[PDB]
Amino acid sequence: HPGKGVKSPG
Amino acid sequence: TNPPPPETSNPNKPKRQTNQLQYLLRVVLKTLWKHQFAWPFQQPVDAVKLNLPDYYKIIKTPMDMGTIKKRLENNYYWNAQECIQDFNTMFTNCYIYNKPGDDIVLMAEALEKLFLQKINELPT
Repeated sequence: HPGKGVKSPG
Repeated sequence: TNPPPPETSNPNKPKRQTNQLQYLLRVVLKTLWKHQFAWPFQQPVDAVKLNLPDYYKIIKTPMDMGTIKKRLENNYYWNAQECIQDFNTMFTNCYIYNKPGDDIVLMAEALEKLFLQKINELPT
């Protein structure tokens, strides 16, 4: 699977 | 595709408040909850919205910080160990599902470091 991708701080 | 979320109350359980459980809610959970990396972990993984058809095939024991917060608020845990177990499960799920080095894994690593710093100071 390709996972969840980009994650930026919130 | 999504399971029902974990239960957050235990009706037959006596209420037992302790300083360690107050510390887990108001120091440990609060510190992670307010952190800039908290948001991917504040609610159950929504595999429908995120298009992750294998997530709940790989992750058999889902856990998230929203569930832990509600469990602490409802006095679900008998002791600190049970709560620490749920935090560890949350981190474990992230590290088993996501490829090492992915953004969410770097976020989990930082949150886990902070978690362990606070757990090391759990009051006696």
